[PDB]
Amino acid sequence: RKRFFNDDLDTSGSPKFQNLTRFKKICQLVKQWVAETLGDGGPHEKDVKLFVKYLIKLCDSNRVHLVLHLSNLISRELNLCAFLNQDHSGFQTWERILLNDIIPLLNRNKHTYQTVRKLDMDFEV
Amino acid sequence: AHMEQEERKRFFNDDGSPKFQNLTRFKKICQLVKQWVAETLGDGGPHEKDVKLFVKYLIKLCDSNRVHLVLHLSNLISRELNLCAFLNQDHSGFQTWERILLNDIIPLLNRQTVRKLDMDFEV
Amino acid sequence: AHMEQEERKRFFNDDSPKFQNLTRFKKICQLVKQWVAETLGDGGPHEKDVKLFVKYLIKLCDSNRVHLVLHLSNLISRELNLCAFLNQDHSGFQTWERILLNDIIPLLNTVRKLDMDFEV
Amino acid sequence: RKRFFNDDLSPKFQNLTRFKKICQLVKQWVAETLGDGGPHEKDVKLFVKYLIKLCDSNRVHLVLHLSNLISRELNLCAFLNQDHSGFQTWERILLNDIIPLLNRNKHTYQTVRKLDMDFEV
Repeated sequence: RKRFFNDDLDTSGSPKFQNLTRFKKICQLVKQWVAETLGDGGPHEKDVKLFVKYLIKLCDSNRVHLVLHLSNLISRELNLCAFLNQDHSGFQTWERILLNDIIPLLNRNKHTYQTVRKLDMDFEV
Repeated sequence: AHMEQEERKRFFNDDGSPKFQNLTRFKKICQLVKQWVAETLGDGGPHEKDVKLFVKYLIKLCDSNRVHLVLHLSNLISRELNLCAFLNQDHSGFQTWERILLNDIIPLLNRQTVRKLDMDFEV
Repeated sequence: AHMEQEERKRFFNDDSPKFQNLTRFKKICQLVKQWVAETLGDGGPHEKDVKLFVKYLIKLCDSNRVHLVLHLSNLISRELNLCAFLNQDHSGFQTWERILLNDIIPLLNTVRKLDMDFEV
Repeated sequence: RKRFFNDDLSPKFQNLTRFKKICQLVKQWVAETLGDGGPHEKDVKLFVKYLIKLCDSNRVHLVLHLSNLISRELNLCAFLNQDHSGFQTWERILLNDIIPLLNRNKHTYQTVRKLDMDFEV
């Protein structure tokens, strides 16, 4: 399985992905990745890991809404099952990755701190 | 503390793909949610009874293995808020809708799939 | 979209700085504390009541009484610890929390200092 | 001027973990330095670094409590001696070094969305 992304472009304003800063260009690249790997049965494990690292930078820079948009972008592209070939069940494989590697990052960071106040108090007593 | 009468704007009525407001076509559900957000930002936010109805519908989508539809509606609401940010408008309604998005809607996304079963028929 | 009539609980009346005909800050603090504690169980306070309270906090700011806003801020914050500790009222917590973090705390960013200068 | 804190060591402060002990230490610090004209600037810097750890661990409400604790202790001007105007000096520190940390981190992201869009066009 070939690599679609270059690991050396990202360090390991909005964070860069694969040397791109414009969000529409990032989205366009992600669209290509999904579309070209469905026919191989899904993406390379390392490209997923590299993309997750970018998504986590988004989460930690108060840009969860950009993770949300990219997630739905990938999700909607998987509606193309009647148009694109898939070997090794690429559509199922991408949907697993979406549900297991990507979507769970939407709740990595909380935006309410009731559990934090509780944890500190439980540790205080 | 005392009781007061007031008139308030409501977008929804108190009374397989679950329906929302007696709508079956998801594109019609989407256009209805879009105008709900766009028209209530200027009010300072939506009516809590309308949010509760909408959240109940999202939970049904989750329970029906349609998380991808919740994801789409989540992003639909989010991009309506980008109109506020860009034009530097409606800060009160933005903040209320933002809290709904981040605390009431998005947590459902992490609370087999319906497409997967169709995907397995590979032709 | 349509108009509906309802009954809603209001904690304040629409008619140094006074709040709700109160001059003693201890009685103002007592009142705010009751307001948070009672409305937490409702899912949050009435936006008209928040507006009245915020304009009062503005008057404190505009009169160099930032330290009173800071005190009321923490008072509200510690009411929310009761929710956290007893894991209750999650809706009213989140609404009050947003008010604290977005409507109140931003106001914070020497009426005593003038009196401090008289050292005896 | 003497150092009240030890540079060599929820986030911990000065090897303390329970929040009431941290509050107790801060209360002592304020109270014992008022008579010196205010704290040592390096102790302020070390305390600021602890407050920033609180802010970045979603504990601004603990920054809020400590801020109000220091603020309220400055009401003690009729009871404690001060040289170099220690009460004024602490109040400046409160208003300039401590309280502005309460708004270091935003909890609404309208400006983030605007920034990204303005960068996009």
